[PDB]
Amino acid sequence: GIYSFWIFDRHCNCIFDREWTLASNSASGTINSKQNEEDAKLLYGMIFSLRSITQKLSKGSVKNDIRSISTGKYRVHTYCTASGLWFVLLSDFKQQSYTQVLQYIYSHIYVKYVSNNLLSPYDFAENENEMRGQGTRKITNRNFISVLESFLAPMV
Amino acid sequence: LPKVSQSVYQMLLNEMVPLAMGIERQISRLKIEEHHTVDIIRSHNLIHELYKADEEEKEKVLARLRNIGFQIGLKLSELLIFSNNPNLKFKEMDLLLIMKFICRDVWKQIFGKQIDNLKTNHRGTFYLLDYDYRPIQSFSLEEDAKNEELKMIEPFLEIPVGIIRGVLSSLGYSSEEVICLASFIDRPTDRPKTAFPKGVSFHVQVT
Amino acid sequence: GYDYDYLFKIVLIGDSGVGKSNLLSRFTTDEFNIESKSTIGVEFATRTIEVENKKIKAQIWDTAGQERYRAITSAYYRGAVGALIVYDISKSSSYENCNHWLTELRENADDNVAVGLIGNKSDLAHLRAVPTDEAKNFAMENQMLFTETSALNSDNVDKAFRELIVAIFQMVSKHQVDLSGAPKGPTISLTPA
Amino acid sequence: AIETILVINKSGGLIYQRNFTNDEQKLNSNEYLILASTLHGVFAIASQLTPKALQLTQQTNIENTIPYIPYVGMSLGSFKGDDFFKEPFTNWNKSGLRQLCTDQFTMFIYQTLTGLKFVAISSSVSTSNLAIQIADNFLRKVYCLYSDYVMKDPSYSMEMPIRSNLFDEKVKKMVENLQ
Amino acid sequence: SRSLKAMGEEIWKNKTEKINTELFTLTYGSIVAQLCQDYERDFNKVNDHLYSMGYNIGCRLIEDFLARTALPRCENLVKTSEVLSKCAFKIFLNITPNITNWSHNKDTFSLILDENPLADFVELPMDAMKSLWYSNILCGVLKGSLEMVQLDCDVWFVSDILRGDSQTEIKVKLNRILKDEIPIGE
Ligand SMILES: *C(=O)CCCCCCCCCCCCCCC
Repeated sequence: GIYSFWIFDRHCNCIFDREWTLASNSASGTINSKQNEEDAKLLYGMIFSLRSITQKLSKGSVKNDIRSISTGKYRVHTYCTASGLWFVLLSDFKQQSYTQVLQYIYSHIYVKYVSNNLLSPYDFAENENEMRGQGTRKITNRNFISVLESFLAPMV
Repeated sequence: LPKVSQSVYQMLLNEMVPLAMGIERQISRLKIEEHHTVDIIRSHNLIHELYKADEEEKEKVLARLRNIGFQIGLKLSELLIFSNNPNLKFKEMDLLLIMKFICRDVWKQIFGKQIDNLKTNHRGTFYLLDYDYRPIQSFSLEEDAKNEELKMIEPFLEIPVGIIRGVLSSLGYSSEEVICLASFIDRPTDRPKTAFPKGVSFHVQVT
Repeated sequence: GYDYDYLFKIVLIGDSGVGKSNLLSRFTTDEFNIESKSTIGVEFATRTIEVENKKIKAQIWDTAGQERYRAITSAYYRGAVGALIVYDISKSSSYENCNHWLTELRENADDNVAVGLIGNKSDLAHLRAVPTDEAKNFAMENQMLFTETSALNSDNVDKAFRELIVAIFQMVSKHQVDLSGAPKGPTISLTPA
Repeated sequence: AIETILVINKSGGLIYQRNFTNDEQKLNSNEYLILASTLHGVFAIASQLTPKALQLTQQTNIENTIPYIPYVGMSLGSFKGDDFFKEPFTNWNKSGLRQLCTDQFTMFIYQTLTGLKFVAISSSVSTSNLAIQIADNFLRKVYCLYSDYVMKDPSYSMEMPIRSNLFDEKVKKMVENLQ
Repeated sequence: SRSLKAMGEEIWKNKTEKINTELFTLTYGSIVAQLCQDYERDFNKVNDHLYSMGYNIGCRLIEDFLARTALPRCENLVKTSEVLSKCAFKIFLNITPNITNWSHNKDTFSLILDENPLADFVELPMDAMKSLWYSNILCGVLKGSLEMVQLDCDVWFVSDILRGDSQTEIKVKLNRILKDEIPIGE
């Protein structure tokens, strides 16, 4: 189904980490673990670099955005919003694209339990000194993690 | 009849506790409009500040927010009476009819769901019990910090108290013979569990 | 504009904070994708020069490994026919790391690679910590060209870079020759019946 | 409709950038070198981002084989027959960047065992898995053509720009057939 | 996919919960009235606090707007004007402000509110006849949203029907389209 799920923001800082394992739903879900801080910055570097390549050689008057990126083994499903908030997802092939799934996540989990969640912050880079990739203030909202795990439990 | 999106309305309605703290601090992030600088303070910081500022500061803020709710209820009551036209009289036939009107109409118009069952001691106080309480359905802190949750949502529970107090006003009893208090003592008895764990109870007493 | 005959790969490697980014501020076409250093690990600059009446394109790869680039930084020397080791004469650590950098280049880069030594921020004589004599002596043992560069002393790195490309071109250039009264009239068949 | 084909020699750096679009010419020669080098670097990054689940257990050496299309090529040099190859062949870059999907174009990458890289950009956006097979077959077609008319060339240094006359026109014909 | 307008009525018709306009008027009027009451009726910079409110709520509301519509990022103001004229207001307040007064070099423009649901039926006092705006929250939300789309623009009120002018206008002049951020490591 899937392997890992990542959320970045406008400020080039990874906001959410969820890594999966063998197809048991109650997998080794190390959420926001420091051990994957290394293999998130280079993923963001991949996505930013290929996005720049896509925009540079683009044509028309739409400024296209990358949809998916497949390596030999896995593939990357990416959804970038105008507000600067990237939803990336590692997964085996098995099916065409996850655009509907990522859109549903953005429109019914993040928007509902983070943006409309005035207790929690938004634009997690606060008062400079971590606006440019150097910081960690990852979300730990109870509802976000619970509902997100419930939603991705069938697909794995 | 004209309509407005419920999302923006709920966002505005939640945006009273940050108002209530910010205005009080103004009486007691630098940014430019066009030529003069104005200080803007993030909304989520003000809830933290209201939690951990002072007892008298908290009381002032809660009274202010209750006044806001009172104004909302007072203005809304006249339009509801004009439109739906309940079978109430001015001062008091029985309080049960008044509270039934509130439950059936005011919460239908403000929130998207009719308020749930209500107790009745038949002489004194009335308890209005609401399950899952729409305007805080997406309010959380942390997996472990659960006790902080209840204590730091408490200011948000004043606007419906103000609404009930205002609706009681302009309908006979004024705001001297009526005392109302909200609390989280409610349980999710047997309904399906929602995001927020705790219910809401409105203990309203009149004489 | 695909007129350049040869494409040489050069790597601009040095210690972090030495000032490589300012070092390659001159020999550039200051356009195109800026930054991208932290994304993949390299930023790209190009130069065009004619040597022996033959256009040459030189591509400069200013790699750096901060915390994430262990294997990729090694792979980025896959076919580099040139290297431009950089150190600052302010702190002896940058000069000390030159042997380690040269070890990586000669272990992984292209065989018989032409590699040089650049001394940046030489205008600041206040905090000098590495003498020219020691740097030159270290260059002698390892078959390298050596120079010192500064903002006030500019136009020296350009000449050193051109000279390095000339040294490369005298090594990876196969000799060639300029390959540049036909019958006219109606013919008659002569094939046998 | 493969609108652009470019190839990266062995270590980054561009050596052939013939494109077959009607008239765009938006990118100069200089930027395409940056594009190719960035592609090589992103390939290197993608190699070292396998999930932990697949690193220790692959069990997938049956899907690497590419089924062959009958006449994807056209309608020769050292080769002979109606096509360059009839049999099915195997994938080499099982741990590298393989395509890039975009709503306006799709990039395919085919890496030789030696290190030669062949990149094809197509305007067409197929179930997003058959198109991999089509692209791999076409790119091995182009690689065979390159091995014919670029490797058997006395006046061509290794891993340098491909300034030849037969190779480019024959790949132009080949891409013209495929549409 | 489709025109901005068609997207607007399509989303408004059957992809949104709704609430009565009069309740919205009552709530916002109560907010402004309490602000007037507790701030000693010093109308000079009650407007600043309403602007701060608008900024704060719009910073969250842009997330909902983009999650629903899922538009691309807006580059030039000719397209941004189309967007926030024919879909952004339509989703939330169910109105279609008109666009006129295109400044030179397409730098600025104005939103004309043919109907203002925030101020449906209000009568300001003589004290506030030329001091208060009463719809400052709207321009606050406009810029609070536009900041999150990576473009800075000063927005203010030129006129209002409540004060007695012919029409309500909102000039939305730009300052600079700030660039996206890139990581740095030294
Ligand atoms: C490019 O994507 C530009 C997007 C348009 C800006 C978003 C505007 C959303 C806010 C509109 C105002 C809603 C009413 C608020 C009053 C309470």
